[PDB]
Amino acid sequence: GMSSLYVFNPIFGKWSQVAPPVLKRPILQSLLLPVMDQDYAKVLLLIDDEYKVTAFPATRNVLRQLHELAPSIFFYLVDAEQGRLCGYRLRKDLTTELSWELTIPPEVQRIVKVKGKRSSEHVHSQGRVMGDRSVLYKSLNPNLLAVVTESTDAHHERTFIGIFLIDGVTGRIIHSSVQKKAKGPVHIVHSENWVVYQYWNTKARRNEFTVLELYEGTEQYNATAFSSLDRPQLPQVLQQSYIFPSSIS
Amino acid sequence: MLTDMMKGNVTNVLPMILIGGWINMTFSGFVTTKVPFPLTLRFKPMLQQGIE
Amino acid sequence: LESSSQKFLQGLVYLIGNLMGLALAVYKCQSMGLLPTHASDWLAFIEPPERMEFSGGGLLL
Amino acid sequence: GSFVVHDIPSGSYVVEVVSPAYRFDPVRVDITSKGKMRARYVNYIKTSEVVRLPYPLQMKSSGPPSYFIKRESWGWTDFLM
Amino acid sequence: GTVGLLLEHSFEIDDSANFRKRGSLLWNQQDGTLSLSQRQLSEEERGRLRDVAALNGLYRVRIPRRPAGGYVSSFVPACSLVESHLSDQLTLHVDVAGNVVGVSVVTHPGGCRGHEVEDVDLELFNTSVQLQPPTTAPGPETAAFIERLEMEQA
Ligand SMILES: *[C@@H]1O[C@H](CO)[C@@H](O[C@@H]2O[C@H](CO)[C@@H](O)[C@H](O)[C@H]2NC(C)=O)[C@H](O)[C@H]1NC(C)=O
Ligand SMILES: *[C@@H]1O[C@H](CO)[C@@H](O)[C@H](O)[C@H]1NC(C)=O
Repeated sequence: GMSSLYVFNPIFGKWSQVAPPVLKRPILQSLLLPVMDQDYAKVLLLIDDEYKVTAFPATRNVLRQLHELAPSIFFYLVDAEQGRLCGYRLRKDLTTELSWELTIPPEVQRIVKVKGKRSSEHVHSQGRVMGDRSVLYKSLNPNLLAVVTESTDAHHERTFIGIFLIDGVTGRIIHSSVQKKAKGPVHIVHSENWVVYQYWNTKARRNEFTVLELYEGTEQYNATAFSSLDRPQLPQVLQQSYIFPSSIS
Repeated sequence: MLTDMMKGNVTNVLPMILIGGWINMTFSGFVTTKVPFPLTLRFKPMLQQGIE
Repeated sequence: LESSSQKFLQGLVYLIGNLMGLALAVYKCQSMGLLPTHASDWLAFIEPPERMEFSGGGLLL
Repeated sequence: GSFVVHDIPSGSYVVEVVSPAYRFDPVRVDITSKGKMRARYVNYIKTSEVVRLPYPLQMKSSGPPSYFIKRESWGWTDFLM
Repeated sequence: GTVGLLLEHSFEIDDSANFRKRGSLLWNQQDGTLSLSQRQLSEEERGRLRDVAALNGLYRVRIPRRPAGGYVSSFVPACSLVESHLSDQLTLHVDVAGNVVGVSVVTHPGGCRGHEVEDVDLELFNTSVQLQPPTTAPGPETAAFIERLEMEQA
């Protein structure tokens, strides 16, 4: 359970002389904060087993910056064994608190994928032209998980695959779709707005796709900025299931 | 005389349009320059011919 | 057409005729849509919103 | 050139001879618990259909696939219209 | 038939967890309806919420996982709770097997615009309670495609 950090020059491959900290406690999750140190090293945060947070390089400037920006940092830990999701805040004094918590019962559903959208992507067109000389706004939530769980019932006729669009900050489940009579393995891609998860259909014995597109109203709610705490309008979901005539890897 | 005058009148614009068509075929698929003012979206099909 | 002072008024009539064409131009716009009046033509002007709440993590390590 | 696959339980399975040199058409095979088993053409749409194909799968190839796309190479006759 | 679920709230100056009983949820599994029976806020709770609102704190809700086997919880900006005239909606998400999955609380309208709120406003719990069962996703449409292609062929 003990985790270690190895710092190296990615060009030459040699370990950097900066001794990485010794992660004494087992860790659960890690974050690559976009904040950078003076030497343009992106701050990295680790959450240990005692739910404490260890920064790196964790200098005074780094400590100050992330202590001053603490309440805007949220972790989410997905315990697949218990079917639990937890979301923790970041206190000023480098401590975490139980912000939100959900439990998907492992007795009927086991979490199999927690695919979130890539952090290093951009969206060019915030909205899309719907014709009519009108625009339909995409539901660009940057803190949107796409937790996909399988049915613990392995029967070919009663199996199902659930997909929950749980938020990453407030813990709100935007969508809780459950496709019946389907079985894994499921290969899901999460992008700017849409998600696409391939699966097996036991009833008809055929690999099937299912594209979920998230759209807002004809007019954007909060423009200037997006906050997961300021989205009282549940985004509309567009779904479509396609047939894939082959397997997938 | 009518054919000659019609051809002379035609040769003032038609060569230009034919050169434009030939260029469009020859240089299809590029992005040459960015116009420094925000043109309307409705002008897209003709400004960006050959771009997907 | 400046035979008398009415030319000035005549000029206005000429302008009115031009105005008529301008009116048709508006109709032409309504018939072509080649005018940046709708929100769609403003789509390219929308900068992406900044993220306000940061959330990371995932499956238990 | 023949092939044999062992350890197959009852059900429906799509058999495909994967080969980068020459493609092969997939064929569905329905084997029952009792032992009788049959072959047919796969169809993910309207799966209820049956187009029988002999069981000793004679999956003759259809030549090398077409991974590549030829150059356009438009001529002046294309420029004409 | 009907199951009662506890529902606690918490809001403090230090934004810690001090969940206290607020309302009972009567989830009738047969007809799939949920009804809450909460007590109105008191002066100290209103006062406590005022400093929490003043300090831009959070308002956290918590219910037991089962009708003490666990809890599912969420939070909402209490200042956004108070700037919305205590108008919010809590959605109860369950699974296909009829097990509690999560609780989501959101105000109406969301966010904040610095609107000062008097105490008298906070003597009512404008709370819209909904239950969200997992929505079955639609499968691929084949009948339309086969019939349409049949018409095309003929
Ligand atoms: C609780 O507050 C919400 C938000 O103010 C109320 O919802 C409004 O209802 C009116 C009609 O009564 C609509 O015109 C508004 O658009 C609604 N606002 C929304 C949805 O944000 C709601 O009626 C209040 N009461 C209850 C019991 O839910
Ligand atoms: C978005 O919400 C904030 C409050 O969270 C508000 O101040 C702002 O005016 C809203 N709209 C935009 C476009 O930022």
